[PDB]
Amino acid sequence: LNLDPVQLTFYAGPNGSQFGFSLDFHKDSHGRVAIVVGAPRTLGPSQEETGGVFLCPWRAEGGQCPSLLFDLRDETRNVGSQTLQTFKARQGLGASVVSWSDVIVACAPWQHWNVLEKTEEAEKTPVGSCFLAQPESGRRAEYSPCRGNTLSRIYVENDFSWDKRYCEAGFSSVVTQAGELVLGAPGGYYFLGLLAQAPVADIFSSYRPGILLWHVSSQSLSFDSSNPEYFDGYWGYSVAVGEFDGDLNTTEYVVGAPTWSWTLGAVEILDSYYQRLHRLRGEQMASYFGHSVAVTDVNGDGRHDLLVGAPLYMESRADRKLAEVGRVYLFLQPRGPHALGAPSLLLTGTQLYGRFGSAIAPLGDLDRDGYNDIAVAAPYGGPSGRGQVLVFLGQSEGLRSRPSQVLDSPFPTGSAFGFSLRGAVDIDDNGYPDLIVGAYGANQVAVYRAQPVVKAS
Amino acid sequence: EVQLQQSGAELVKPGASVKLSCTASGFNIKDTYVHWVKQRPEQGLEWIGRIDPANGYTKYDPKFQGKATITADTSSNTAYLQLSSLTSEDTAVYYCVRPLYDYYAMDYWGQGTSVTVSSAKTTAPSVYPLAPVCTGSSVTLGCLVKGYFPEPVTLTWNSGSLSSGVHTFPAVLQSDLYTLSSSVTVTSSTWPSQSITCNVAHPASSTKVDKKIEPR
Amino acid sequence: GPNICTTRGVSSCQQCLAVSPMCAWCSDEALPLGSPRCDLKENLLKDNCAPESIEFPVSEARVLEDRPLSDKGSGDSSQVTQVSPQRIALRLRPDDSKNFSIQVRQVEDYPVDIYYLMDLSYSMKDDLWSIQNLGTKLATQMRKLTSNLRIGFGAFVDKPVSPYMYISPPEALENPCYDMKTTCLPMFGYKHVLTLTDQVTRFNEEVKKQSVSRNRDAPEGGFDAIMQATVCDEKIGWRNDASHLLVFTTDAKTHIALDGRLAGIVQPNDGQCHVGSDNHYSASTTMDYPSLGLMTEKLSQKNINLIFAVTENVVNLYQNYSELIPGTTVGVLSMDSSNVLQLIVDAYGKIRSKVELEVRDLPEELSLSFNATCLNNEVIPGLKSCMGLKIGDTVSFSIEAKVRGCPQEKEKSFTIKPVGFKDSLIVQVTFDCDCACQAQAEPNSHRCNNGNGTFECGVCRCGPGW
Amino acid sequence: DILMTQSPSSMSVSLGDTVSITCHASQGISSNIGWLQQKPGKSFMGLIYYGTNLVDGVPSRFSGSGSGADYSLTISSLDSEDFADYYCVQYAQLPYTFGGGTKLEIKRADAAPTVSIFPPSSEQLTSGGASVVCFLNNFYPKDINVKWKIDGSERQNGVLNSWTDQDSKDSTYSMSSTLTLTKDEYERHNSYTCEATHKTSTSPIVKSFNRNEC
Ligand SMILES: *[C@@H]1O[C@H](CO)[C@@H](O[C@@H]2O[C@H](CO)[C@@H](O[C@@H]3O[C@H](CO[C@@H]4O[C@H](CO)[C@@H](O)[C@H](O)[C@@H]4O)[C@@H](O)[C@H](O[C@@H]4O[C@H](CO)[C@@H](O)[C@H](O)[C@@H]4O)[C@@H]3O)[C@H](O)[C@H]2NC(C)=O)[C@H](O)[C@H]1NC(C)=O
Ligand SMILES: *[C@@H]1O[C@H](CO)[C@@H](O[C@@H]2O[C@H](CO)[C@@H](O)[C@H](O)[C@H]2NC(C)=O)[C@H](O)[C@H]1NC(C)=O
Ligand SMILES: O=C(O)COc1ccc(C(=O)CN2CCN(C3CCNCC3)CC2=O)cc1
Ligand SMILES: *[C@@H]1O[C@H](CO)[C@@H](O)[C@H](O)[C@H]1NC(C)=O
Ligand SMILES: [Ca+2]
Ligand SMILES: [Ca+2]
Ligand SMILES: [Ca+2]
Ligand SMILES: [Ca+2]
Ligand SMILES: [Ca+2]
Ligand SMILES: [Ca+2]
Ligand SMILES: [Mg+2]
Repeated sequence: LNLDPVQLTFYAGPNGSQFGFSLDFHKDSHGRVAIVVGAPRTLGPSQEETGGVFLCPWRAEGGQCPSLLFDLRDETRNVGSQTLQTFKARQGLGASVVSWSDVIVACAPWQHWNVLEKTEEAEKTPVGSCFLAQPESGRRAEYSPCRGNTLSRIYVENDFSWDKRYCEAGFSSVVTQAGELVLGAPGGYYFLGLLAQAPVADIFSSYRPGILLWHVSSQSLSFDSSNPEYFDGYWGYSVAVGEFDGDLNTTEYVVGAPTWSWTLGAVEILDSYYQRLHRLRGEQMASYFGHSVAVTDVNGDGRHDLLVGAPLYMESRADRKLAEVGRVYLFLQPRGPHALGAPSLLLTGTQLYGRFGSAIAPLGDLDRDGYNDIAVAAPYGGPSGRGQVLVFLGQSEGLRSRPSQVLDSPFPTGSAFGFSLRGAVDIDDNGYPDLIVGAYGANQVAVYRAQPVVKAS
Repeated sequence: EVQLQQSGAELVKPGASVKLSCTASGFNIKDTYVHWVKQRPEQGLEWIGRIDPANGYTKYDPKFQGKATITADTSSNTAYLQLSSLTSEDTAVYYCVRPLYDYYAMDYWGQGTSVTVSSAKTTAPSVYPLAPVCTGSSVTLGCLVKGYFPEPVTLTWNSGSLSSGVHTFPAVLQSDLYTLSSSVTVTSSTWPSQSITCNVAHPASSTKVDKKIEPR
Repeated sequence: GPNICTTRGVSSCQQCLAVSPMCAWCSDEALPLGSPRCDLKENLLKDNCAPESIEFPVSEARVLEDRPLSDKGSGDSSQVTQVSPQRIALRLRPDDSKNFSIQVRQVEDYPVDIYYLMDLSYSMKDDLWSIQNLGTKLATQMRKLTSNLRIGFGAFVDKPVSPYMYISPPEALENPCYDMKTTCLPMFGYKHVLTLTDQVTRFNEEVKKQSVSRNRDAPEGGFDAIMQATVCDEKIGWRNDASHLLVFTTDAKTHIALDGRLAGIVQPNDGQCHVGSDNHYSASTTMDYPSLGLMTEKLSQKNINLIFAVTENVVNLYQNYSELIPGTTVGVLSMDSSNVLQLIVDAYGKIRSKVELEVRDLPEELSLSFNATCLNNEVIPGLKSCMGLKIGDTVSFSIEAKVRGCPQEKEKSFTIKPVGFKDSLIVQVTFDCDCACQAQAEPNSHRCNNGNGTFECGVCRCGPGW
Repeated sequence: DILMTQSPSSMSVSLGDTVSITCHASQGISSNIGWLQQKPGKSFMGLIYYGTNLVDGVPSRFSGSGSGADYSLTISSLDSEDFADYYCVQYAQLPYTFGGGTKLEIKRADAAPTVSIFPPSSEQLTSGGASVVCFLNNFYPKDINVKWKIDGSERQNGVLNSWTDQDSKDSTYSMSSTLTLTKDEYERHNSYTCEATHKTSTSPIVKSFNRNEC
C-alpha cells in the first residue's frame, strides 16, 4: 500500500553477471543493515563464469557494491590413495544467499565434484557447495554435505541408494533463529531431493581449507525413499522454516517439491528430524506447486501461516480454454493440533505467462495496522510483460484478495524483475519495513522504501 | 564427548582366535571410518585396516590379509577386529581409531586392548630373597620373582610400608614364563636392625607369598 | 389499438425503430396531428400513409458465397470446400435477431502429414529395430484413407548438459555407453532427421541409420522437441492444406518448464524456432523446457494434432497432460513400439471424428446460440459440437445472432470456424438503425422554430448545440 | 608402501625448551600427515591433522609445518606433561604407515650408577637353579652396558636384562641384569662379576663375589 514507487534506489553489478538473482538483508554486529546480492554468472579469475557475491551498504542513491570475496580456485587433494577434485567453473556462486546474525551464506549449487581412484571414479557431478563468511572478521568456511568418496561401480551395484552425487546443495537455503543452516538439494538421492542441516557454528569450527572431505558431526540429512511418488520430485527446490506444531522449542521445516508425484507437486511440513507433519498437494500437474514457499502470520493470531506459489498454474477460461497465469495458495494454521485444511484463499495471476507466484516475500506489517503483509512477484507480468510485484495486506480472515499496490518493473523487457524478493526489514530506520526486488536479467536490484500511509485500507 | 571403549585384555593360546571390540561412546559408530592399529615395543605401530561401519566395506594392509577380519554392528555401536591362527608375534596392543574432521585422519584412539598369545599354564612365582655379600653407609637388598604366568604381580616392601628408594623392574619373558625383580636401598643402621620383607602377590594363581631378607 | 410503438411517444424516426423490431415510421407530410407516425406497418397503411414514406427495416440473412461441399479432398491445389456457406451477409435492426445455418463436412481423402517424433534415449534401443519398415507399412494402411500422405522423422533425448548428461571421463562425452560394453551416440537434445516427404522409403532408410544415446535421469526432453517440431514449419515441412499429426513416442516421464534450473537454465522458452542447417536444436543448453500453455499456443497456431503414443507405465501421466492440452490424443504404445502403426491409424480416426465450432471476433453486443444436428437428423439444442463422426460424414448447425441495442459502428464482421479446419464462415454484419429519410434532412429548416431546428423524416428536431 | 623416517629417536631436554621432531617420507605426501602423542603407559592422543591443523583441545604450543616429503612437529616452551612418545603417520596412500617414534626425556647432570651384586638364594639353590642378580641404580644418561664374567671370562648366555623408565623424582634410569645357571654349573666356578660401563667413568665399575667364601 505505502511503498514509495517514485524515489527508488538502484544497485547494479557487472553485465551478464545475473546480479540480483538472489538477495537478502544483512545486519552487521552493530545492527547496520546492508544488502547481500548473489550474482551467479560473475566472471572469475580464468575469465570463466563462476559466480560472485556483493555486499551493498545502504545508500539512498545506490550504485556499485564491493565484492564479498571467496576462493574461486579448483582444488585437488591426493589422499587415501584417492584424488579429490572440486570444479568451480559455472558453479553459480550466489544462486542463493541468506544472512543470519553477522554471517552470510552464499551457495554454488552447480559446483562439481569428482573422486579418482586408479582407473575408476565417482563421476563428475554437481554436489553443490555453500560458502560462509563473517564479513567483519574475515572468517571463511565451506559446507558441502553431499561430497562423497564412493566409486561409480558401488552406486550401480547398490541400485543408486543414498546417491548424493547430484544434490546441488544450496539450491535453496534458510537459517533457523537458533543458527541452523538448512540447505535444499533438489537433486539428492537421484533427483528425489534431500535436505541438509548443520549449525553455522559447527560448520565454521569443523572446516579447514584443503581438506575437501571432512565430517560435520552435528549435521542431519533427510532420508532416501523407494516410493516412486518422490522420484524426480526436486524435494528442496524451495525451503522455509516456521512454527507449526505448537511447541516453541522445536523448529519446523517447510520444503517445496514442485514435481512431486509425476509433476503434481507438493509442499511438506516437517519436524527437525524430517518426520512429515503435513503434506499439501498441488492442484494441477506441471503448475510447479512448491516453486516458492513463504511463512508468516498474516491474520494476527500468532500462528504462522503458509503461502505456496505455483507460477505455471493454468486458469480456466471461457470455451474450455486454459491460460497460464500462476497462482498463490494461503493456508491459515488452525488452533492447536490440527491439520492444515483446504486453502483459505487463492490468488490467481492475470497476465498470460506472467508466472504470478514465482516469488513470495513476507513484508512484515507494511502499513502498520497490526497484520503482516506479503509481496507476490509476477516476473513477466504487467500489461507490458516487463515484470510486476503485487502487495497483499493481511487481515483478520487472512489476506485481502485484491492487491493494495502494484510495483511495475522500472527495468526493460527480460529483466525478470521480481524473480527474487525480500522484505520485512527497515533499511533506512524510518519505522516501516522495506522491500528489495532483484532483476537479474538487468543485473540490478531495486529498493522500495515504505513511507507513512496516505490513507488506510 | 567422543570416546572409544575397547574390550578387556585377552589371554589366548597359539592357533586359536580372538575377537576384539570397540564400542562408540557419545557418537554414532556409523559416522566415520574406523581403523585398527597394532603396536609392539620393537616393531612399533602398524596400520591393520579400516572399515566403514555404514556399509561394511573394508581395507587392509596386505601384511594382515588372512589374519585380520574387521567387522562392525551399527545396532550395538561397536566395531570388531577378529584375529585368527594366532602366533607369538600377534602379541601386541591393539587400538581402534577414528578421525575428528578430516575423512582420512587418525585423531581419536581407544584405550587399547592387550593381547597375549602363549601356551604357558597359570604358574605361581618363586620368590627368592637377595641379601648382600659379607660395609658402607648405604645398604641395598633385593627380591627375585621367577617363573610365573601370566602377568602381573604386585610387589611391595613391608606390606607397602617401605616405598621411597625402591626400584621394581619391568617383567621380562623367560621362555614362556615371566621374571621380575625389585631393589631397595636404606641406611646401614636400618638393616639387619629392622626386619624387611618382600611381599609378592600373583592373583592369577591366588598366591601372596612373602620372604623376609636374611643376612649371610 | 395502442402498442409499445405509440405508448412510448418517440421523437424521431431513429428512436421509433429502436423501440421494437415490429415498429415502423411514416415520413409522410399529409398525416393527421393526433395520429402517431410510429406504429405497426399495417396501422400506417391503414391510416393512408404513403407506402414510399414508410421506414420499416426487416432483419435478413443472405448468402454471398455458397460453394458446394467437396466429395473428395484429393486433387486440387486445395480448392476443397469443407464449410458451407463460406460468407453470408447479416442485417439486424435494434434488439432483433436472425437465424442462419452452417454445414461442415469431414471430407474424404484429405491430405495427411505425419511427423514421427521419437524418444531415442537408451531405453528405446529395441523400439528402433521394430519400426524399420514402418514407413512403407504405414503408407500401405494410410493409402486406404488418403492419397496424399507425407511422413517425416525426428528424434530427441534430453538437454546435453550436466546433470542430465554424463560428463566424465572424456570418453563418456563421445560415447555415453562407455562404462557398459557398448557404444551409443553422443547426447543430443532434438535433431530433425527427415523433412515430410511422400517418398516413404526415405523414412525406412533414415530410421535404419538412427541409433540411441544415453543420459542420466529418467525424465527426458521430448517437450523441447514437440516445440521445435511445431514452430519450425519450413524445416519440418508441414503443408498448408493437410491434417498435421505429430506422433510423440516415449516410455518415460518428461521434463517440464522450470526443470531446467537443475542445469543452471533459467531463461524461459521463447517459442521460436532454433533448428538451423545442422538440424539440431541449438537452444537446448541455453533455454528452459516449454510450458504446457506455450505448447498449446503453438500447436493450436500451427494446427498440429499432438499424439502421445506412450507405454503403459506412463499412460496415466500423459492422459493427464492430454487433458491440459485440449485436442491431444493418447495411445498405448507397446514396449518395443511394435503396435505404433495401428496406434497412428486409430488416432487419425479419433482426430477426424469431431467437429467443434469456434467463434472469432464476435462483437460485444452480439450473442450466438447453436443447435447441432449430428448422427441422423437428430437436433441437439444448445450444442455447437458433434462427436462419433466418420470420414465423409456431414453435420450442420442452426445459429441465431441476437443484438443488444444498437452499436456505434454499423458494420462489423466475425467468423465461425471448426477447430483445426481450414475453411470458415465469414458473417458480415450490418446494423440498420437509421432511416433513409435522414440522408435528406434539412438543417436550419424554415419549418422548425425559425431555423433553430432541423427537419428530418417529417418532424422537427433540435439542431446541434441545443 | 611409504616409509616414514622419524628423527630423532630420542632427545634429552628441559622445561621451557623449544624442540622440533622431523619426519621424512619416501615420497611426497602433500601435508597428509598426522602427529600423535602417547604419554607413558597410556593410550594415544591426536595432536595434528593435515600437516598444520591442531586437534580440538590441543595447546597452541604444538605446531606442525612442512611440505612435500619433510615435516616437523614443534613444541614451544615444553611442559611437564609434554615428556612422552611422539609419532608421525601419513595417510596420503594406503596402507597408512607410521614413524619409528620419538621419546622426549628429561635432561639432567650425569650420575654414575650404584652397582650391587647378589649371589643365589639358599631356597633357589636347593631347588636346582642359581641366579646371580646385578642392580645398577640411579644413573644418567641411559646409555649403559653390562658385562658378566665367570672366573674372569666373559659370559653372555643366560643373561636377562631389564630397564626402568626415567624416574619421576630424580629423573635417572636404573637397570637389572640377571645371570641364570643350573646349580651344577654354578658350582664349577668360583668368581662371579658384573661390570658396568658408563660415560661417567673411563674404567668400568666392578662388583663381584666368590662362591663358598664370604
Ligand atoms: C492422473 O489423474 C488422475 C485423476 O485425477 C489421478 O487419479 C487420482 O489420484 C488421486 C490421488 O492418488 C486419487 O485421490 C484419492 O481418491 C480416493 C477415493 O476417491 C476416488 O473416487 C473415484 C471416483 O472417480 C475413483 O475412480 C477412485 O478409484 C477413488 O475411489 C480417496 O479415498 C483417496 O484417499 C485419500 O488419500 C489422500 C492422498 O491423496 C489423503 O489426503 C486422504 O486422507 C485420503 O487418504 C484420495 O483422495 C483419485 O481418486 C484418483 N482419481 C482417479 C479417477 O483415479 C492419477 O493419480 C493421475 N496420474 C498421474 C500419473 O498423474
Ligand atoms: C434451437 O432449438 C430450440 C428448441 O430446442 C428453439 O427454441 C424454440 O424456438 C421456437 C421457435 O418456433 C419457440 O417457439 C420456442 O419457444 C423455443 N423453445 C425454447 C427456447 O425452449 C430454437 O429456435 C433453436 N435455435 C436455433 C438457433 O436454431
Ligand atoms: O534412457 C536413457 O538414456 C536413460 O533412461 C533412464 C535413466 C534413469 C532411470 C532411473 O530409474 C534412475 N533411477 C535410479 C533409482 N532412483 C532411485 C534410487 C533410490 N532413491 C530413489 C531414486 C530413481 C531413478 O530415477 C531410468 C531410465
Ligand atoms: C431460420 O429458421 C427457419 C425455421 O424456423 C428456417 O425455415 C429458415 O431457413 C432459417 N433461416 C436460415 C437463414 O437458415
Ligand atoms: Ca515447533
Ligand atoms: Ca495465522
Ligand atoms: Ca498490514
Ligand atoms: Ca523503512
Ligand atoms: Ca524398449
Ligand atoms: Ca533425462
Ligand atoms: Mg530414457
